[PDB]
Amino acid sequence: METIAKHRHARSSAQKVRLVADLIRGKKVSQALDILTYTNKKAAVLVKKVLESAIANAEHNDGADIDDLKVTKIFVDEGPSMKRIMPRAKGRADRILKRTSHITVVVSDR
Amino acid sequence: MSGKMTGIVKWFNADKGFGFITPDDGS
Amino acid sequence: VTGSGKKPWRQKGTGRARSGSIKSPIWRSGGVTFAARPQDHSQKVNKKMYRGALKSILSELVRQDRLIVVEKFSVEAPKTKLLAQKLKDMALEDVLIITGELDENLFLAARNLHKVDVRDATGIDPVSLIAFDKVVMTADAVKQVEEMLA
Amino acid sequence: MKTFTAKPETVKRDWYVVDATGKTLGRLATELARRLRGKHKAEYTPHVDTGDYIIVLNADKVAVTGNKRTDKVYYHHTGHIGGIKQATFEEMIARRPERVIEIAVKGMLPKGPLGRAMFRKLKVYAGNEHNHAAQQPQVLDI
Amino acid sequence: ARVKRGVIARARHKKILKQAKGYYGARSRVYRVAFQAVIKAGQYAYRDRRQRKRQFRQLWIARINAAARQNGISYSKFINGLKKASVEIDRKILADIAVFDKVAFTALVEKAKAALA
Amino acid sequence: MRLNTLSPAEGSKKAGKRLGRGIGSGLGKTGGRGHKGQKSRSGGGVRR
Amino acid sequence: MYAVFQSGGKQHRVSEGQTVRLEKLDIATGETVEFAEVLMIANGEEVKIGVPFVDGGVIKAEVVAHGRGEKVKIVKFRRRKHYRKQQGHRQWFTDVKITGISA
Amino acid sequence: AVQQNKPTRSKRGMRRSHDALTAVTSLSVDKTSGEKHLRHHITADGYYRGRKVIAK
RNA sequence: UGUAACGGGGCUAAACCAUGCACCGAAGCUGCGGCAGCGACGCUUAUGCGUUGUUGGGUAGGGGAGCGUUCUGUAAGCCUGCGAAGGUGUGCUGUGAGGCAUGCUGGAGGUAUCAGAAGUGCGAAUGCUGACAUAAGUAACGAUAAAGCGGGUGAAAAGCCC
RNA sequence: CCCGGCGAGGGGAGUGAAAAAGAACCUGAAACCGUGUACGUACAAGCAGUGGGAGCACGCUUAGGCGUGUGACUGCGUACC
Ligand SMILES: [Mg+2]
Ligand SMILES: [Mg+2]
Ligand SMILES: [Mg+2]
Ligand SMILES: [Mg+2]
Ligand SMILES: [Mg+2]
Ligand SMILES: [Mg+2]
Ligand SMILES: [Mg+2]
Ligand SMILES: [Mg+2]
Ligand SMILES: [Mg+2]
Ligand SMILES: [Mg+2]
Ligand SMILES: [Mg+2]
Ligand SMILES: [Mg+2]
Ligand SMILES: [Mg+2]
Ligand SMILES: [Mg+2]
Ligand SMILES: [Mg+2]
Ligand SMILES: [Mg+2]
Ligand SMILES: [Mg+2]
Ligand SMILES: [Mg+2]
Ligand SMILES: [Mg+2]
Ligand SMILES: [Mg+2]
Ligand SMILES: [Mg+2]
Ligand SMILES: [Mg+2]
Ligand SMILES: [Mg+2]
Ligand SMILES: [Mg+2]
Ligand SMILES: [Mg+2]
Ligand SMILES: [Mg+2]
Ligand SMILES: [Mg+2]
Ligand SMILES: [Mg+2]
Ligand SMILES: [Mg+2]
Ligand SMILES: [Mg+2]
Ligand SMILES: [Mg+2]
Ligand SMILES: [Mg+2]
Ligand SMILES: [Mg+2]
Ligand SMILES: [Mg+2]
Ligand SMILES: [Mg+2]
Ligand SMILES: [Mg+2]
Ligand SMILES: [Mg+2]
Ligand SMILES: [Mg+2]
Ligand SMILES: [Mg+2]
Ligand SMILES: [Mg+2]
Ligand SMILES: [Mg+2]
Ligand SMILES: [Mg+2]
Ligand SMILES: [Mg+2]
Ligand SMILES: [Mg+2]
Ligand SMILES: [Mg+2]
Repeated sequence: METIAKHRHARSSAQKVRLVADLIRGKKVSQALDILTYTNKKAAVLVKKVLESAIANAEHNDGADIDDLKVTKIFVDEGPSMKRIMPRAKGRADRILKRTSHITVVVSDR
Repeated sequence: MSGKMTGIVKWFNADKGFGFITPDDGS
Repeated sequence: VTGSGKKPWRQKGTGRARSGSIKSPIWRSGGVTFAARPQDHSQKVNKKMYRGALKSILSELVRQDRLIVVEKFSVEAPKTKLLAQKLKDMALEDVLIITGELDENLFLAARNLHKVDVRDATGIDPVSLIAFDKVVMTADAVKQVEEMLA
Repeated sequence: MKTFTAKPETVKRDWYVVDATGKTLGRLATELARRLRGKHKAEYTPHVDTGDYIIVLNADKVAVTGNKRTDKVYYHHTGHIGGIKQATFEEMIARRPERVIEIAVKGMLPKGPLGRAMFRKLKVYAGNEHNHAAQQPQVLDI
Repeated sequence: ARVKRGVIARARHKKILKQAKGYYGARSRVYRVAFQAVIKAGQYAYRDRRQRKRQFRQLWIARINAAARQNGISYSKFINGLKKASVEIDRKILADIAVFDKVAFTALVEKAKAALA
Repeated sequence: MRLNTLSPAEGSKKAGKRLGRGIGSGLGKTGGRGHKGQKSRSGGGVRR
Repeated sequence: MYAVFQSGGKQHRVSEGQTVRLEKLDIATGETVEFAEVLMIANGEEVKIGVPFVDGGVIKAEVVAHGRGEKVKIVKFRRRKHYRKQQGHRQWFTDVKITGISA
Repeated sequence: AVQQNKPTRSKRGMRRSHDALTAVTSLSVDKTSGEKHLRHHITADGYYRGRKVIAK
C-alpha cells in the first residue's frame, strides 16, 4: 500500500534537491531519516519534513506499521519559476530565475 | 511582480558604448 | 492601426533586426498586410441568360414532375392551420406557391411555415425554384410567366 | 529466401602453424590475412570473424628480395613534435623481429574493431617453438 | 475566414516526428532537425536499394570463389565452365549450394572442368 | 436538379495561381520573377 | 530434395511444402502452376544439372495468394536547388506453395 | 570565451556524474544513552563516550 | 608539424613491352512486374476502349491536374451524452498532398455530397510575441572599518534583543 | 482528522456527474525536465543515418514463424537555406 506526500512549490532548485533525494531511494525510512538528519543540505530539511508527513499519513490514513515502510518512489519535478530582474552594469538587465520544485515521496510496504 | 523593463528597448545597446576598440588598422 | 510612426530602435549598431514601424504586419498587433474593404460581390447577369435559365429550370421541373398546376389556391381565413390542412390534403410539405395576385390571408398563413414559401409570379427566383421540392403555379401565374418570358 | 549469414556462436575456427623461414614477406602475409579474414571459407561473412588462428614461427628468418633488407624503412611517430622515428628491416629483425610480420598483416587486414579482432588471432614467434600445443594445431604450407 | 493553422501544422509536424523515431538527440525531438534528417534517410534508402544488389552479388561471388578454390578451380574458370556447359544458375543459388550442399557444388565444379577439358 | 447537383462547364472555372506556397506548386519562392532584378521587386518594372 | 527454377526474372531454390513469394502471375488464387524450365534437382546425392534446363523435371505448385508488398517511400532531393519529389510504391507479388517437385 | 554549439544533455549528465553525494556510512552509538550520533561528535543531549559533558 | 612524390600494405613482379583467353565492374543494356505521358492504327469511342510503338534527369521558367483548411448554400437534413470537436496512440489504405477505422482522454458540438468565396498551407526573413533550454549550479553576493563570547526569544540564531 | 512552525504544502474525509473541475481551477499539445522498465555501451575515432545483421527481451501462434523494441559488427555516406 503506497502512501504519498508532496511539498509542491518547494522554494529550491530541483537539481539541488535531487542530490538529496537520490540518497534515500529504496531505503528503509529509519535509515533515510538518519541520513537526512546528518546531511547538511537544506533540501534534506525539506525532504525530511515530507518523509515525516508521508509516514504519518501512512500510519493515520492507511494503517501501516512504521518499521516495515520503505521509500519505493521519490522524484522531484520542476515547478513554476518566479522571475526577478537583476540590474547589471551599463544599464543592462538580466532576468534571473528563482526555481521551485515539487517534491513527491511515495513510501510503502511493497 | 510588475517586473517589466527587461528587454523593452534593450537600452543595453541604446547605451551604444564606444566601440572601435582602437582598431583603425583595418584601413 | 492606432500607433506611432517611430522606429522602435535605431537602424544599425544594435544586434536586432531592422525595423521601421511597430505597425508592421509582421508584428503582434500589427497591421494586416492586405486588409480588406467593404466590397460589392454582385455580378451582372444578362437578361437573356436569366430568362434562359428560368425557361430551363421550369422545363426541368416539368420533366421531373415537381411542378403542380391548379386553377386557384386560396385559404379562406388567414390561418396556418388551414393552410397546413390544405397542403396535407395536397400531400405537400416543402413547397413554393406562386400566385398571380396579392393574397394577404395566404401570405400570413404561410409566413410561419418554413417548409412553405409564397411568392407573386413576378417575385420568382431560380434558387427558390430549385430549393423547394414542389412548385404550385396558379394557371394565371403560368399565363403571366409565359408572358414575361415570351 | 534470404542469403545465409555466419553466426559468431556457431562458427568454428581452427589452428594452423606456418613456418616463415625463407618465405617472401608480402606473399606470406596476404595469405595470412586471407585466412584470418576467412575468405577461404564458403560461409564467409564480412561482418563476422570467420578466420583461423595462425601461429607463425621463424619470423626472424623471413626473406625479402632486392636491397629491401637494408633499404626498407619503417617510420613511425611518437606524437611529440620531433618524434619521427625510423628503423630499417634488419634493425627491426635484430630488435623485435615479430613486428615485421605483424605490420604487414595489420596493413593487409581491414581497419576497425573486426580487423583488430582478426589480428588478435595472429600469434607470431621468432623461434621454432610455441606454447600452444594444447590446441592441437595443424601444419600449413604456404 | 481567417484560417487558423494549429491543427494542420501540428499533424504535419507529427508525421515527420513519427518518422524520426530512434534518432539521436534533437533529430527525434525537433522538427527543424528531424525533417532535415528524414530527407537524408530517404536519400540513403533510395541509394541503398541500388547498393543492396551490388553488395549481395559481391558476397555471393566471394563465397563461390572460396568454395571453388576449395575444390581446386578459380571463380573465373568456373563461370567460364558453366557458360560452356550452358548452366544458367545465378550466383545467389550457387552461394546457397556452396554453403548447404557441397556435394552439388562439387558436381558443378566437375561439370565445369569437363566443359573446359 | 437540386442545389447540390449543379456543376459548371468544363474549363469554365480555372483555379488561378497562388505564388509562394511550396516547391511542388511550381510557383515557389520567387513566383515567376527570377532573381535579384528590378522586375522582381515589389512595384518594380519600367513604364510604357 | 530441392530444386531450382526461374520465375519472374529470377531463380528460386525450393523444397516441397514451402511457400515462395514470387513476382506477380496472371493466375487465380487457387489454381495450379507448373514450372517446366527447371535448372537443377537435388535429391540427396541424386543431383541432375540442367545443361540448358532439366528435361523431364517440372515443379507443381498451387497459388496461395496475391498481394502487395510493404509501402516504400522514394525521396529525391537536390540540395540548394529547390527540388524534391515524393513517391510511394507497393509491388505486387504472388505467394505459391509447392505441391511437389516431379523429377 | 563562449561556445559555438549547444552542449548536449548527455555531456551535462556526464559532468554531473561526479556531483553525487556520499551518504554517511554508519552512525556511532553512545554507550550510555544509547542514542546515535556522528563519530567523534557529541550527542544532541550532550553525551560523548558515555559521560554528560555539558548540561543543557 | 610527420612517413608523406604507388591511396596504403607490400611487390623484383603484384613493374614495363607484345599477343591472347577468362572474369569483375554502373542507376548503361537485358529479364520480370507495375505507373504515367504522347503518337499511331483499328473500335464504335461512352468520346474513351483493345493492341501498338516510343518516351519519362532537370534550375530559372511555361503549361496541365489535384489534396487539405475556414466560411456560405445544400442543411429546421444527417452524425452525436449508447459520447462531438480537439489531444494522444495503433492498424489499414492511396503515386503524393492525404484518407478511413478504432483504443484512451475529453465532455459538446460536428458535418457528407455538389457548387461557391478565401485573412487558404512556413523552417529560415540578424522575422514578431510568449514559454523553455544552454553555458551552469559556473561567475558574483557592491569598498580590506573587524569582529569574539555569554544569556534571551524562537520551529530554528554568524546576522534580532540584552 | 493528521504531519508541519497555532506555517506553507500535502494526505485523508466530505461535496459534486466528475476534484486527472480545488480556486496557481474547461480541453491541457510541443519544446524542456524527471522517475521506472527493456536493450545497448568503458581498445573505441568523424552530419550520427541508411542497407545488411547476430544476439537479447516481449507479445501473438496450432510449434510453422511473424510482429514489436534494442542494435554488437559491417558496406556506403562531409547538414539545410
Ligand atoms: Mg519625425
Ligand atoms: Mg490588429
Ligand atoms: Mg436591369
Ligand atoms: Mg575503406
Ligand atoms: Mg520524443
Ligand atoms: Mg532571393
Ligand atoms: Mg543577377
Ligand atoms: Mg530579372
Ligand atoms: Mg513598397
Ligand atoms: Mg557556429
Ligand atoms: Mg560537478
Ligand atoms: Mg621531414
Ligand atoms: Mg594487354
Ligand atoms: Mg548493376
Ligand atoms: Mg535504364
Ligand atoms: Mg516493363
Ligand atoms: Mg521530368
Ligand atoms: Mg531517363
Ligand atoms: Mg520552375
Ligand atoms: Mg455548413
Ligand atoms: Mg470515450
Ligand atoms: Mg469548427
Ligand atoms: Mg482526433
Ligand atoms: Mg476523439
Ligand atoms: Mg497566410
Ligand atoms: Mg513556427
Ligand atoms: Mg524556406
Ligand atoms: Mg526565426
Ligand atoms: Mg525569439
Ligand atoms: Mg538565457
Ligand atoms: Mg545551470
Ligand atoms: Mg566553466
Ligand atoms: Mg571557478
Ligand atoms: Mg567565487
Ligand atoms: Mg556587503
Ligand atoms: Mg550569540
Ligand atoms: Mg555580520
Ligand atoms: Mg491546509
Ligand atoms: Mg462545459
Ligand atoms: Mg486544466
Ligand atoms: Mg508533454
Ligand atoms: Mg559489453
Ligand atoms: Mg568493448
Ligand atoms: Mg568521438
Ligand atoms: Mg535493415
